[PDB]
Amino acid sequence: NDYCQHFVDTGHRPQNFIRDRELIRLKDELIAKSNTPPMYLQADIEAFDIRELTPKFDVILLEPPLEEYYRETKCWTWDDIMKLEIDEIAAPRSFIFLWCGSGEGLDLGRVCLRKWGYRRCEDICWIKTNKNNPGKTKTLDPKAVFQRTKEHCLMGIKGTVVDIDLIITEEPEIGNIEKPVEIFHIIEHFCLGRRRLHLFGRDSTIRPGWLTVGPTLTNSNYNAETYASYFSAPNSYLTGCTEEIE
Amino acid sequence: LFPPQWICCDIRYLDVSILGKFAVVMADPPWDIHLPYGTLTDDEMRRLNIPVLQDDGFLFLWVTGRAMELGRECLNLWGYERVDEIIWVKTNQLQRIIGHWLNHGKEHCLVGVKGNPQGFNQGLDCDVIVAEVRSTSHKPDEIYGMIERLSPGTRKIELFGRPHNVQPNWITLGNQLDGIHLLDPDVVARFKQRYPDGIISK
Ligand SMILES: [Mg+2]
Repeated sequence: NDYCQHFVDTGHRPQNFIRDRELIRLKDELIAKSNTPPMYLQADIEAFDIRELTPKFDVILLEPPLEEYYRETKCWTWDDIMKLEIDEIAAPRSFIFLWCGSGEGLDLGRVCLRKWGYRRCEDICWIKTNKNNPGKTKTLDPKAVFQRTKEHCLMGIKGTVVDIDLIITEEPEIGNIEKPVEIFHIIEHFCLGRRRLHLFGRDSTIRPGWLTVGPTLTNSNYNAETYASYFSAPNSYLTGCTEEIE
Repeated sequence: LFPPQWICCDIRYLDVSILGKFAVVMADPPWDIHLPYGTLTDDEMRRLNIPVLQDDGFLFLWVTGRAMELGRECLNLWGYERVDEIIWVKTNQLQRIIGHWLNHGKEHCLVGVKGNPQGFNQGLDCDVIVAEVRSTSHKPDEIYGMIERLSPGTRKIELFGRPHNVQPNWITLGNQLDGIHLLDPDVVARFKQRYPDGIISK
């Protein structure tokens, strides 16, 4: 029945009580085969000319370190984020996935998307269960009306033109900023192209199929000409979900 | 008064100034996202007279599709800051989960603040509702508990509600309600003065 009343009663978030043919999984196999080697580049993204990142990208995953992620433990402001020249490295048809937190980011992240030329097509929520800490209460942002138990990742399309829009995992430990890896599965399952950029990635997010750029990477291997060779003809327009070309 | 109250009307044409001030406003509008009978265009939405209904308190605004952006616009136009955003995860009777890119598992309701609301129990509930789909187009009754716990005993107003939404402490407006049912004496007085024959025209 009333899981909101139940949360008031016991401290168990309503999302603790959500439960759970086909097969797919061949799509994952196709993705895995189609993936370019993992590439990565440590770069201070404030100080970095974004335009050295070529070629233009089919997908961009943008995960700027917001102050709100450091509740109990350089942060970027939405002022800083807005000034990124994201449109200078996006392909004319391309997609963006932006982690917006759960406060003013839900509005300012929309402003960013419009500033860079996308329209929002999906609102993906990461819902945090607290099954292992019903006791731990939440320190509220002054403006908050409710306890904030979720983060939003916004999807954006620019140009001309399966999974659910929810991710449910347990709330990470205090100070752990990692977003759920499932976002990568959602993104890859869209089959949007093979040029995938992850800005503000980390040593721990590097992944095949992706180019990771971020200030805390300890190693770099990115080379714009090596990277461009993975998409030269005849591979220019693979979705990322088809067989390689012999 | 306290028990359910309501007004069948065209919310575009009602003079809501007769209704007084409310601690909580809730609206589940017929956005023109896909034009069914009852839908409002974006300018009509924009020109609703929300700003007279509150001095200090909260607004709850259900949004979907592109009204996620448009409702943010009306919300700000009407004088509110968006300070929270509730999601209702839609489950079946066994608590399993039931936009052309991803299937939708949830519904969104913006929460807006106006003025400095004082005396509210901010932080009792959390921003996720997990509840069971009744009839389609029904909102979950859980939202009324969260609102009552947040602002207990206060005046509330719902816009575009249906007969199943009528609640103690609330005045429900909608065009599929069954006539006018008003108990609060201040409201009954102003309604009589403004509508001496009981019609609601221009
Ligand atoms: Mg997968």
